[PDB]
Amino acid sequence: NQSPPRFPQLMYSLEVSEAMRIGAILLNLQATDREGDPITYAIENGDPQRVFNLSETTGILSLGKALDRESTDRYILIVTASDGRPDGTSTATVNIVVTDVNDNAPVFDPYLPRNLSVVEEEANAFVGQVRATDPDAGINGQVHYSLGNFNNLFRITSNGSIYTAVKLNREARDHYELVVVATDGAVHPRHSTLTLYIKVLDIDLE
Ligand SMILES: [Ca+2]
Ligand SMILES: [Ca+2]
Ligand SMILES: [K+]
Repeated sequence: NQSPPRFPQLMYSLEVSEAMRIGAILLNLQATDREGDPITYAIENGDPQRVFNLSETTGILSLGKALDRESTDRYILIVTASDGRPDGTSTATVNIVVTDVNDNAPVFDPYLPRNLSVVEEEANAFVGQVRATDPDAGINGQVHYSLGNFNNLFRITSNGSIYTAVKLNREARDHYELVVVATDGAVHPRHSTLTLYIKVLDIDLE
């Protein structure tokens, strides 16, 4: 009497870049009915924000809306092809994985202190620590710290910790508006900057 239409594979897998263009063709999951019927394809579940379009007649699966892997990096679509009959409808499952692009700069924790203090006449003295984070993946969110001024006076480490490079002298200067630069280790790198306000104190004798 009846066989339902059969998808080639009963489970698909697929990478898509988050930068992929709207309208781009992602997968061809057309089935065939052995008694030549017309077939109707629909995404039953797995795509609540309607990111993907699955042609009702063709079978083609394209991208409908823009992706972002910082919001969603994975989808599990439940697709169906049906012929019309009471139970002439079959189910496959597409498994989609979104891959990274470096579309995000480091961002400094706004809650850590900016106003810092270090004693004078002391070198390799701990001034304080900053931190910045990047939501991108792998090297695209590895953050490298550097100083944008006073490089002869202060050094900064990979863990964000800042030190005096040399004995400072309050009488020479007591405030420093230091600048820190967080940069991601991506091939096409992005960065941001934070100004600190460092104050010099003195040992109390002379
Ligand atoms: Ca980044
Ligand atoms: Ca990204
Ligand atoms: K993104």
